[PDB]
Amino acid sequence: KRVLSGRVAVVTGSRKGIGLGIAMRLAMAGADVVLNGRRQSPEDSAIVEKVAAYGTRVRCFAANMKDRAQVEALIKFTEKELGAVEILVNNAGIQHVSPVETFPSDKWDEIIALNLTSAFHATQLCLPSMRQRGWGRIINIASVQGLVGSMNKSAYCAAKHGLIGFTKVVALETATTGITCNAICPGYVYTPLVEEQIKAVAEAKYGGDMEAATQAFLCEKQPAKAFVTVEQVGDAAVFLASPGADMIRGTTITVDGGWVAQ
Amino acid sequence: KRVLSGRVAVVTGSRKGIGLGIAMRLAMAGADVVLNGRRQSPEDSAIVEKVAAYGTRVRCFAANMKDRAQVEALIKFTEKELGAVEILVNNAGIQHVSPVETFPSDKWDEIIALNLTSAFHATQLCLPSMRQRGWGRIINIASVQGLVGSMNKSAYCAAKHGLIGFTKVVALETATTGITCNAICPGYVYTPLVEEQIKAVAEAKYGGDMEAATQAFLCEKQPAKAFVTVEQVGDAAVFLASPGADMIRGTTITVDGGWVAQ
Amino acid sequence: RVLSGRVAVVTGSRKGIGLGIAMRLAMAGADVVLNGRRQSPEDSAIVEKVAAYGTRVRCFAANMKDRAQVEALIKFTEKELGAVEILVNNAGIQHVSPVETFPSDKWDEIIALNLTSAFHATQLCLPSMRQRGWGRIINIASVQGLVGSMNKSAYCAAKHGLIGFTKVVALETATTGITCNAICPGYVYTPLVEEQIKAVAEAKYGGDMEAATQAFLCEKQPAKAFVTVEQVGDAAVFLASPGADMIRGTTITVDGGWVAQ
Amino acid sequence: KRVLSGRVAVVTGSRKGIGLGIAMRLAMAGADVVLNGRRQSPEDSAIVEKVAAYGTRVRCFAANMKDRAQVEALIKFTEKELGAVEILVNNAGIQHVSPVETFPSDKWDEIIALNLTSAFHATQLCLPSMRQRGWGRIINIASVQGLVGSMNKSAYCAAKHGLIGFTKVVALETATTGITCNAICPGYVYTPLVEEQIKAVAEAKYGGDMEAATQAFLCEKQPAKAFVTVEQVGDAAVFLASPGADMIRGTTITVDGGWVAQ
Ligand SMILES: NC(=O)C1=CN([C@@H]2O[C@H](COP(=O)(O)OP(=O)(O)OC[C@H]3O[C@@H](n4cnc5c(N)ncnc54)[C@H](OP(=O)(O)O)[C@@H]3O)[C@@H](O)[C@H]2O)C=CC1
Ligand SMILES: NC(=O)C1=CN([C@@H]2O[C@H](COP(=O)(O)OP(=O)(O)OC[C@H]3O[C@@H](n4cnc5c(N)ncnc54)[C@H](OP(=O)(O)O)[C@@H]3O)[C@@H](O)[C@H]2O)C=CC1
Ligand SMILES: NC(=O)C1=CN([C@@H]2O[C@H](COP(=O)(O)OP(=O)(O)OC[C@H]3O[C@@H](n4cnc5c(N)ncnc54)[C@H](OP(=O)(O)O)[C@@H]3O)[C@@H](O)[C@H]2O)C=CC1
Ligand SMILES: NC(=O)C1=CN([C@@H]2O[C@H](COP(=O)(O)OP(=O)(O)OC[C@H]3O[C@@H](n4cnc5c(N)ncnc54)[C@H](OP(=O)(O)O)[C@@H]3O)[C@@H](O)[C@H]2O)C=CC1
Repeated sequence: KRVLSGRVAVVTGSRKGIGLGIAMRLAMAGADVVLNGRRQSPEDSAIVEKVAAYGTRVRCFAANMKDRAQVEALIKFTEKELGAVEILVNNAGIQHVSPVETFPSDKWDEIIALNLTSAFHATQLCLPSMRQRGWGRIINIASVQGLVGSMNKSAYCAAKHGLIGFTKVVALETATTGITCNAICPGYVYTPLVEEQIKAVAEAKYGGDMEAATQAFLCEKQPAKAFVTVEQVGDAAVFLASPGADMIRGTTITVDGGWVAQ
Repeated sequence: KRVLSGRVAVVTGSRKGIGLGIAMRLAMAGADVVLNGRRQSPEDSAIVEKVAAYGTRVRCFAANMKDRAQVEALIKFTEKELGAVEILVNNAGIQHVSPVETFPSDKWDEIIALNLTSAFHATQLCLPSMRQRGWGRIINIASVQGLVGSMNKSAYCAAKHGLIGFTKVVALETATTGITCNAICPGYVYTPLVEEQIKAVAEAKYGGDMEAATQAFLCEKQPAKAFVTVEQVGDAAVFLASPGADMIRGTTITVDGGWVAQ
Repeated sequence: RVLSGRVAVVTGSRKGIGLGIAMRLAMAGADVVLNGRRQSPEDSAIVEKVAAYGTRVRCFAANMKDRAQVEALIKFTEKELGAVEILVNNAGIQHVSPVETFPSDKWDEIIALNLTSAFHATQLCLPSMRQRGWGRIINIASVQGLVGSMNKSAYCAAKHGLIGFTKVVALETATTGITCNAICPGYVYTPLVEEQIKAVAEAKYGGDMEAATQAFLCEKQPAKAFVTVEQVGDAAVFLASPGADMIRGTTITVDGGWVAQ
Repeated sequence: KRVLSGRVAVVTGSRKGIGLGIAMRLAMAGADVVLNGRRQSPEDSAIVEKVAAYGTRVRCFAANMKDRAQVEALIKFTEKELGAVEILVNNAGIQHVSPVETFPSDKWDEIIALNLTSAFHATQLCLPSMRQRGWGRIINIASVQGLVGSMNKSAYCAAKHGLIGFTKVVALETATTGITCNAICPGYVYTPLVEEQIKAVAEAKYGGDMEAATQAFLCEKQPAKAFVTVEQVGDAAVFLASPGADMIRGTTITVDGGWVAQ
């Protein structure tokens, strides 16, 4: 047996990036895991089998988290295939870089919908079963951008700040139960979400030099002058899901190479 | 004669409650002021005359801040009547008290729309002029609930946390200019928004005794065991609009009787 | 003039931020006692400059690291002007060093002045404020009390501690007419900062103070401009005013955006 | 075999309370551990046996952490007996409850000396070896009282806030190395430090009723209405010491039953 053996986890947006790192670490720690993205992909079999390599039950369910009916379908699918959702990781999220004056109205709305409101919908749908069973984990993937601001990220900083506020309330409403709710706040992790920003910097300011752009990007914000890894974010999710975190409630686990310390 | 003399200010949701207090204190400090609520009222002329007793130019314009077109209409009306909007106070806000599990989906969306997204829309519309003119104040009325959580207020805490995150980004994007953006975080103020909550507490737990319910309501959260006043919130807005706050950027002015200190 | 008649003491206030605060308090109508370690031939001129605003101004020499001298400053104020109603704990020092080589004596001195002396002064002033039903304790912290910076371990510790102390004092007085709050400035161009820029200029920029000043400022302060002593003074006046009767245990951060990012 | 196998840890003030829970959890995770208190005790051998139950090397060294020369002796003793100090846990701490007006000067000084300055001394003495070896963990046991204030605990809140500020600086000065520095912020844990406080309020206010005193003590501050355990604080220290925390730098891990979330 392992520390999360028998626990059923759902990780939204988890076929790539940080979500896949979290799903891998939870499965390595013994949890059954449901993967998720917007639409079925040819890679689903290979990604399921990668996560299943550690001897737990793994599934994959395509669902757009901005649609509350599809969030519900994801949860019901998990209940049918594996059992009650015990660990919910709200991870799916998007970014759009723009000054406030020209920030597209629909991009603002989309970031709020996915990065904040979808976590509320999923949490609302999962809490009754967790309360009935006397146990739960809700793990929200926020950001350093939920604790401080950065230029040209108004919608994202707003949504991530909001997600941290939501985390606090859910934790307080469950504080006398076996359900906890907490947020992980990563600094920069080298995923496509960050790669696309570095590419824009490279083209705009460094003649296409990705190495120069990466160092500048990273060093503007992250004192460690290194990226956080998806595995490290997964390790924080395992820690929050473990029994040693039974009394960690409504807080942020910041994994950011020193960004918020300065 | 007075520190804000000749400044043109728009205060959203300002015919009653905190917004009216803010409009009054800004006018007292010399600002011309545009009042605002969702729909025209028979009291509009009386409320305008009350604010106009401070000897500045006062107007009133009905505009539902959840409708971006009406936000634009409010700004355009102010520009036509008084001149460019120099001080923008994003104050209009709503509350709904409910546990997360039963929180109505459309009330969540409404709180996010007004308490967060409306402030983004108004700020977006006002910033280009402020940059051209070399001066501006964006003052966001957040809450202690933007810095900590409280039970049964998930949507509101999320929106107010988000508003504070938005404040930081706007301030950073304008940091080298004469435009500042900051948030005021009141604790409990005795307005209808709070009176309705106390009424519910009185009915549920105190047999209708509003005095007992008020003391319990206050002393749960607010160490001063007294309410903040609308005038005190207005005085914080006057401070933020004044030359002494030229280098106050991206921060919170918390007026809460000690709530966040503990 | 919103502070008419109030007696204020500003520690370390013959230059820098403290002088800016004393000036603004006097402009707002307060009587003011200036302070520094040792008597200065410039004392008379500095008092006259603050007295230009028509209030009662005194100067008393007292090393704030010596509790007995802190007491002498409070007693002097009580006999000369009356009860201390506004206490501004401003005197402070800096020492820049990596942790490994931080001198033990400098660590102790920074804690003693930047944190413990504020406790001593507050303890001595609170009984009178409680008796009279009114008081303002204003602690000059820093952005370094909310975030860390390299080579400033003792100072960040002391300033963090001063903010913690502020919260407790405010909570213990929350149902009274006494408030306690902290002001957190970012960089202000005083000798405390100029000495650091000089060291940077010599180390990295061949002595060029204009280049060094920009590099120093822009490392931390998004406004790319200094906060001014007048602005810090304006924050003190705001906290001392009736609009701030319910501002308790908080930080007023005047920092050009430093803590926002 | 285990995650901290081969690492040499020193935990100050570790023969009872949270320090012992941390020492136990570090040894369970494979670390060799040096225990410490002010003076030799007849109980020392039994405490060593408790920690040595997990099959690692254990030592005990009496040293008053307020005396820099004894701090140095503890480090040199560890270097002689087990090897280079790789994990430093600054845990020893004291409390004194008093209003500010009557807070004894000597007590204030003692709390600052132990709860803040001792950690600086120990960190200063351990950092050179850690830098030479390219690895280290400095784990500072702060408190919720380092993030918010509580009545009658002025010295302690000041020292704990200061410890968190110190943590940030050390982390920033080491951010590009394999050395991290972080703080753990427990809420209430039922150690002798808290039990003595509850006994005192029980006699002074609750007629000797320890159940009533405990209910009031906890429920004033801690939404979970339950104590954090020494084992949970130990688990957080193990997490910070593990490779998954290589990029956790200058932050707080708050284990508090929701105290700071509200
Ligand atoms: N990378 C970083 O530096 C940091 C990232 N974060 C946060 O971590 C989380 C993951 O980010 P990262 O892995 O970097 O981003 P990626 O863009 O690399 O991966 C995004 C993931 O979200 C999924 N997704 C996007 N939209 C939806 C949707 N509407 N419904 C369901 N799934 C969706 C994608 O699935 P598919 O494309 O298959 O539909 C994909 O799995 C985000 O919340 C981000 O804010 C936080 C801090 C730093
Ligand atoms: N009261 C408190 O204790 C605290 C309040 N706050 C904040 O202060 C702000 C004001 O709160 P308070 O005065 O207490 O609330 P009130 O309910 O007392 O007044 C609400 C105001 O908002 C206006 N309003 C509501 N919806 C809209 C809309 N869609 N478009 C335009 N105006 C609108 C109302 O105008 P009309 O009805 O005329 O259309 C009214 O003027 C809010 O942002 C709230 O979150 C923050 C902290 C504490
Ligand atoms: N400058 C900045 O960028 C910032 C400064 N601060 C804080 O503002 C406060 C003032 O700093 P600043 O004005 O910049 O520093 P300065 O060095 O310019 O002035 C320091 C003042 O403290 C007085 N002083 C020093 N030691 C003692 C003592 N032992 N007893 C009494 N008075 C003493 C000096 O008086 P004399 O020499 O006449 O005895 C002098 O008036 C400090 O607490 C500092 O930490 C906070 C944030 C930013
Ligand atoms: N209990 C709680 O609720 C919380 C505690 N904390 C912190 O956790 C840490 C431990 O607290 P707790 O375990 O509760 O306190 P305890 O009083 O139960 O244990 C205190 C420990 O510190 C040691 N100690 C005291 N003074 C010295 C000294 N001068 N030199 C060396 N060792 C010393 C004692 O050793 P001996 O007596 O054997 O010399 C004892 O082992 C402290 O830093 C405290 O602030 C933080 C948050 C909450």
